[PDB]
Amino acid sequence: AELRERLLRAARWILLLGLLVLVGFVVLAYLERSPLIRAFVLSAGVVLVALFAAALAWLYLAAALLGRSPLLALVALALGLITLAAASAAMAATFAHLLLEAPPEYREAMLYVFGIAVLIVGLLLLGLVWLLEEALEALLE
Amino acid sequence: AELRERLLRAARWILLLGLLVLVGFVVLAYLERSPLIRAFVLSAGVVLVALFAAALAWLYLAAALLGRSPLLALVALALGLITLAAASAAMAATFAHLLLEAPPEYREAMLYVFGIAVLIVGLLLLGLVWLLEEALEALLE
Amino acid sequence: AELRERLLRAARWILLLGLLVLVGFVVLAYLERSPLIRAFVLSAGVVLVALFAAALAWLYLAAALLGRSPLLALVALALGLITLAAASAAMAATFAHLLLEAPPEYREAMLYVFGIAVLIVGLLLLGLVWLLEEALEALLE
Amino acid sequence: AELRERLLRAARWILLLGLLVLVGFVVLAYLERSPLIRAFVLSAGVVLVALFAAALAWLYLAAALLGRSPLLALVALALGLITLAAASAAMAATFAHLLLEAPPEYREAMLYVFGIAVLIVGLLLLGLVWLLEEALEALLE
Amino acid sequence: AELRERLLRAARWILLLGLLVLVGFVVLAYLERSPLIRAFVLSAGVVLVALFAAALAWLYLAAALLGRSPLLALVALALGLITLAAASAAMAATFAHLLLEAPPEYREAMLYVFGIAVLIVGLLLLGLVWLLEEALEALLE
Amino acid sequence: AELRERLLRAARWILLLGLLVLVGFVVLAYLERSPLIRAFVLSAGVVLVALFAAALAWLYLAAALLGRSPLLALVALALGLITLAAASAAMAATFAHLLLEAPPEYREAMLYVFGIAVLIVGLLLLGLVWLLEEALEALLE
Repeated sequence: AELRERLLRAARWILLLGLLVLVGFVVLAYLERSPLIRAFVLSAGVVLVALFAAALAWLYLAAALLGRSPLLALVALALGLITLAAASAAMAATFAHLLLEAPPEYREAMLYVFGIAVLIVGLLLLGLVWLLEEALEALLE
Repeated sequence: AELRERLLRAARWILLLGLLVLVGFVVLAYLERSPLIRAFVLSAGVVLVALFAAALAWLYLAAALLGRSPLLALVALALGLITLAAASAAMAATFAHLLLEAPPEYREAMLYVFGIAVLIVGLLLLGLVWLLEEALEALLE
Repeated sequence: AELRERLLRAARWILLLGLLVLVGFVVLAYLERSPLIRAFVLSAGVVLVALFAAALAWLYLAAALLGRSPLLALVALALGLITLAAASAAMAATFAHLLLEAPPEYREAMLYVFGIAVLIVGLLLLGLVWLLEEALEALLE
Repeated sequence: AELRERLLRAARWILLLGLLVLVGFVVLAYLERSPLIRAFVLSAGVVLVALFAAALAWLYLAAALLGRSPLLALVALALGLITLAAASAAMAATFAHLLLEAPPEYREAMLYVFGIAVLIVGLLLLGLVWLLEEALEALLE
Repeated sequence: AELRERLLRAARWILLLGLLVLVGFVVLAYLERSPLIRAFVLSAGVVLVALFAAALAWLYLAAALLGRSPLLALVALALGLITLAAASAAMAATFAHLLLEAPPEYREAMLYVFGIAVLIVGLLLLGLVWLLEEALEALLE
Repeated sequence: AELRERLLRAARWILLLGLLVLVGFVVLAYLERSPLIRAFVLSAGVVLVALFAAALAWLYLAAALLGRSPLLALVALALGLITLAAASAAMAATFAHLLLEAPPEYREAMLYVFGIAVLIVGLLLLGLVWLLEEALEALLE
């Protein structure tokens, strides 16, 4: 019945994980000892908060659509999946570009934060497959 | 009706925060004895005026939608949220590139106005999402 | 009636300012001996002419939508505002990049002409807000 | 009156100007052989042929919509105007970048070809205003 | 009905020329003697295969729309013309950038492959112009 | 009725290849000998996981739109083909840039991986083009 309970629980946990990415990348921006690391970290912080805002947005489009046509919600989740995956890909290319131009002493710690950013927004786009599949099996039957 | 009071009270304070950013980043352009920090500052000025105006545009579409279909406003505000978050990310990414390419003496003061510009254009998203989800609450409860 | 008149009187002056700011950056390009300053000045000429002409296109998109209702104009004008704001901020960001990469001896002329571009931004975006305030009042107050 | 055939009877001369820009820039591609100039010339060749293809595509679309109403012609033609203006401004930006990074001996002749592409832009945008505004008169009649 | 007997024969030779570009550029990738020329050639390979996939998509979108009327195909083919022209112009611009960045010893054969992409572009855009005209002369004239 | 079998069989193999090619690039991300190669590896990883997810999104959009007719899938899958192919082309372009700017000592392993990314999206080029061939056969041939 209320598929929105799953989507909104996912969304508000995604918001809190976005606010933990905020506190985590801001506390790293308070801990870290290079301005080029602080720039990449805080930038990745908001480039990832934008990814949590993307999953928020896609979960709001579904939560509005499933009140009248659930197959339009599934499609909105999928259109958001590819769009948030493009945001992952563009972020990954961007961060590969800064890893090439950045000086060696700030490549090392940055490669991990590139990694963890890529882990968060990669897990997000794959999570949308799991969120829509229960609606997929319920209209592909 | 009721949601428009929140939406448009938010909007015109978002406009005057656009005017305070206009005056604050212009006054920084009158104080700052660096053409490269002046370039960063006025471009952060128009990225933030464009950000406030993105909230103005999507708040005007929400308010004009609320006279006929609140679920259209909810969805339009969500489409505006992700788009404004991408605009935040694009500045926060590109200005992390300028923080690498710039000469050292204009990295230090630039890292602060990178910060304050990112705070202003990022917190704006947390505003827009807190507004739109009242329509999610209203339709589900 | 009144919306198209105000849009079209705005348009005609926006078209004359398109042609005149073009003739201004062309006659500046007749004085300015540096090829890099002429490239910047005439490219500012294009991206500003394109913004003026795009405000014409957004005023014509309103005039075409007005045959359905004023609310079709209000929304399409606002979608033109945010698109113009993005195009403006991307222009200012581009110029804030060229002002770093350009040799020091040609940074001063950039510091005015990216400035006059930012003045045309500050005018153009609020120029749509001012008629959105009217269309909001007429539809929704 | 003539709109469905008129647009396409400017367009076919815009196709011949597409082919005459093609032959002019391909002849220039051996009149001025130097690799970076030939690259900029043939790039301006296809970035202008893409602009003539844009006007061709806009002039096919705007006419084809006219079976519904004149509002469909004016909206599609104008959405092509702004989109062609943006594509032209992006060209003016990227050309203004190559004009910095290219070595001096290939800046001089390139500044003119940047110029003639920018003239063809300045013609095209005012052309799209002049081809449209009969259907603008149809919305004050 | 009859329009697709042209359009699908065109499409399948566009697919074979996609696979034949996918043999000539793919063979060149192990027949050439520089990794930067391999990068430019095989990347031009997919940038051109994406063009044959674009013309494939535009011809499948006609064939699907044609069950309603030819006027849907004419519009989709024109929408694909300008949209493929942008992707083509972005190719020539982008690879003119790599052709500045490349050292002189790998500019020479690279200039020619930029050339052959510009030939395939010129063919493709004049292609969609010829393909819609038999619908234009019938329904539009 | 039947077509969601062919779609979701292709999809689940595309998801498994998403995770397995992800495990290929994650194993490489702790067995490759340079941070720049690991950055290219992980980015080639998520730019392919995003490509696999693009095909997942197009396969969900087909299988959901199939409740109207297979012609909605043909159109959606084709709209997905062009943008997925363009995403591989933009990857191959930006990776031709990193492969030019990176020093020789990190060009060698990178010369395979840009190729293996180019090959692997060929599964998605074919995997959509084959189902476009069947969906075109199904309408009238």
